Amino acid sequence: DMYIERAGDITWEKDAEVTGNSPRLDVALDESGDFSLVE
Amino acid sequence: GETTDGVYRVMTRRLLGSTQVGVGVMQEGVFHTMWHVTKGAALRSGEGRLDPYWGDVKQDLVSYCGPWKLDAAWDGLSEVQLLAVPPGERAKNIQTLPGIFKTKDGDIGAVALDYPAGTSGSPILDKCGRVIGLYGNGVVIKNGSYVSAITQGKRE
Repeated sequence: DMYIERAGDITWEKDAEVTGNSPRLDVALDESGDFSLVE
Repeated sequence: GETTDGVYRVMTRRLLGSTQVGVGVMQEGVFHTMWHVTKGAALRSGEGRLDPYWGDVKQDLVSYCGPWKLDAAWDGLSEVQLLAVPPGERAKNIQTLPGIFKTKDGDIGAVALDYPAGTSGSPILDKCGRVIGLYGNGVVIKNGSYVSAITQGKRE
């Protein structure tokens, strides 16, 4: 039995921690909603 | 039930203790999450019940109480923020410049941030605080790191 609990407001934060790269990937999406890499 | 707009954890008590299986967005009286988090099951909010209204396994999305309401899109140029809600941890904003998933049916923004599976459904926002999609359906690349699509629905 699943239940929900509030965790916060949805807002943009000034001076948030900035990280992560920006990869450009060739991908395929199957009928089950799974992504896979195309090579 | 609580129907105030915002980000919510999706929990279950079926397993050991109380386990966070994902996250979602309440907007305009509709709850939005990824299909793999709930498998389309009904949800509880206090003493109230939220019934599924629309869902699609291939998009990996589901809405409750009404149709999908989120329609903002990544501009393809700017940094966005993941409002990560990890299991047992406070909501925290992470800023990043999305990469891109190139598919035979068009390009989709993607974020290269790695959180536990129970973070699925956390919203990705633009600089106006609009939800441009949900985090949690993606791929594992060469180096073993996770990259999520920015998954967005269609507002009828």
